[PDB]
Amino acid sequence: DIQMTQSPSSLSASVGDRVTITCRASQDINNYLNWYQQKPGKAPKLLIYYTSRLHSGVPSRFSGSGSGTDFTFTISSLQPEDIATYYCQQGSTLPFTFGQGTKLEIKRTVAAPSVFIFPPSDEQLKSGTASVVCLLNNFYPREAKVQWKVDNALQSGNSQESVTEQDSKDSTYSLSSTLTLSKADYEKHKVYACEVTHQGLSSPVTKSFNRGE
Amino acid sequence: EVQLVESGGGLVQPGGSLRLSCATSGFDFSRYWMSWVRQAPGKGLVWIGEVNPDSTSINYTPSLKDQFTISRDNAKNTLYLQMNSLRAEDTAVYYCTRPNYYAMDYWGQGTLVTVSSASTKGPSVFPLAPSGTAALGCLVKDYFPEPVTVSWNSGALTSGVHTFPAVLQSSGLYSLSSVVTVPSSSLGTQTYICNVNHKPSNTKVDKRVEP
Ligand code: NA
Repeated sequence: DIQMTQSPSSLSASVGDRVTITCRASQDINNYLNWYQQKPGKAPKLLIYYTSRLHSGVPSRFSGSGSGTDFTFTISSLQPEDIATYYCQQGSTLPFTFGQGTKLEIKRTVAAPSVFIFPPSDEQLKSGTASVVCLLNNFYPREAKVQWKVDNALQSGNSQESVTEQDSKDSTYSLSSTLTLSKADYEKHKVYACEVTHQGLSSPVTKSFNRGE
Repeated sequence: EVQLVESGGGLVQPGGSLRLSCATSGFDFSRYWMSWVRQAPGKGLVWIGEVNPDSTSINYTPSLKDQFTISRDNAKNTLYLQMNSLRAEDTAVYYCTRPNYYAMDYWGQGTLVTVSSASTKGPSVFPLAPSGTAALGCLVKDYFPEPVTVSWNSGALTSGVHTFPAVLQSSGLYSLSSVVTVPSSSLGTQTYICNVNHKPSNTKVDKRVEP
């Protein structure tokens, strides 16, 4: 089976940059080379077919070149909606095979997060569990520190974080931090707070609630 | 326009079997070759195989010929994937695709097949209530296997929506949250409902989120 190799495997670039990705085939595949774009959480989409032919409705900023064993995919001027993993695919011999993909990330200016805290719902409390959620919305860079505070004291409980992929419109991230406590433990404290540190924040931001209020 | 909708994904025990279906619309299915491609979580794309219109040519990637049998029903405009004696390495999102020109111009959204010895569990859905911009959401807790899909107001609300990747909890069950930012003046005015679908357990929940 023809082995397809892409380079770089990952890259960060800024809006407006010319971006070039390479694909190399283990044997000559003439011009039977296709490029796909896979946006976060979406299915791949055909961009280029037969090395250099733009598929219907694909922006003019995308182009392809090469022959035999070496191919290039170019974005003339990177746009925020271009955040994706790009794959080459040989269509010369069966089985059809893909390159391992090139993950394209965007570097942009610092954006501070908007912070929100959510108490556990009375519906969840009736079941015996309490999940407290802290949301850090639309920030950049990815690096952030979230600290849970219970009654103005540091809490060392079960907290898990989840981070979205970069947004296709503004290249920001969002993050959730969830503190899970039993209903019995949730009731041992009154003030629940999450404290956020990020490059865009001159001093830490705290969002809090009072249990029962 | 061309539409490809995969169904049948869920939990498969190791050594187990499952049939996937890809229902189509917007084209004369009987005139086209059809294919399957898979993608393991966080990995690359793997071509499984293809079937020609009258099913006289069925081609597979050699390494997967035992695990898969491709078929089609031109009368029902449906492509099938019979999965046989699955292994942990077969956990992936399975995409049906339409070849054209040797390129795959249309792809479905895919269906996730998880190969595991655990059991299926539907989620519990809870509101994340607020108190210029406000945030609200839904907590989708304790489910297995992945995935859950979340929409807001039956798809009418899309701007400002963030559905977080699921986290594996200490219990071995998944949990995720879906959030949306809205104008704070709309909190008393507009109704907010998250629509949660967990296809592996056939769980559908609509939860109204109020401040
Ligand atoms: Na934009």
